[PDB]
Amino acid sequence: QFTDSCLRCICKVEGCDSQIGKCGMDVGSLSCGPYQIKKPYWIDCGKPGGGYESCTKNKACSETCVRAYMKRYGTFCTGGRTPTCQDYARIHNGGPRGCKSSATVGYWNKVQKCLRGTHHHH
Amino acid sequence: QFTDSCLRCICKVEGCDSQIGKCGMDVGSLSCGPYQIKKPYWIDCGKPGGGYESCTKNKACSETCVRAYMKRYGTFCTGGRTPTCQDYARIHNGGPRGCKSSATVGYWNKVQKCLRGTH
Ligand code: NA
Ligand code: NA
Ligand code: NA
Repeated sequence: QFTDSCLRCICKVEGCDSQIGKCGMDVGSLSCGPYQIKKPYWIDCGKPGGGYESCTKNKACSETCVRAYMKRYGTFCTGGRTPTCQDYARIHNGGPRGCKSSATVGYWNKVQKCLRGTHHHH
Repeated sequence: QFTDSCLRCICKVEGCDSQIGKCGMDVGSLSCGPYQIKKPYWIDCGKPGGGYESCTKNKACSETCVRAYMKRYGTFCTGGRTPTCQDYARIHNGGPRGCKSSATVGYWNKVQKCLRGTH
């Protein structure tokens, strides 16, 4: 399963509560809210809520989206393998192929640091 | 992407190599070859090869057809969402709207068992 702990650590890496209500530009695209979701991701997760920005600025709608995204793409990305949080986090960062991409490994390392509590600061 | 694993499991569910060179009726109309392709599907994939049966009886020409059909119809069927193998398999069985049909759910269940090794 895609667990709440996995989801929370993805949130922390992306910025989480400090980004509620907020958008910025990333690589030419608007990216909004605690999970830093771009419009293609919101389309891919099934367009929850009332619209792109209104959903993705909001924590609850963003979480609905992320969970739907992981259900839709997890086993797709892995090629039928049971996915783990490593897969889900790498999918979040890199898209539906992200679990296989070298581009998402550093992102996973940040999520894993959160999950495993390493070099933790107050 | 439409992957080779997805293509292979579609092939297996349809009968695959046992159907090379063969046609038969399939829910009311002719289907041919390892992927059980009907003539409207062969038109919709761009009429590859020399003709309907001559292409679709053959594994390689059938695969050209299937690959073109998935590219043509995948994101159309999903309404702009990145397609998965579930979408592609369901499009194969049910046409350009197959990814959102009922009627294609049992077909996916069979393909999924192939992909997960359960089956
Ligand atoms: Na934060
Ligand atoms: Na991102
Ligand atoms: Na069929």
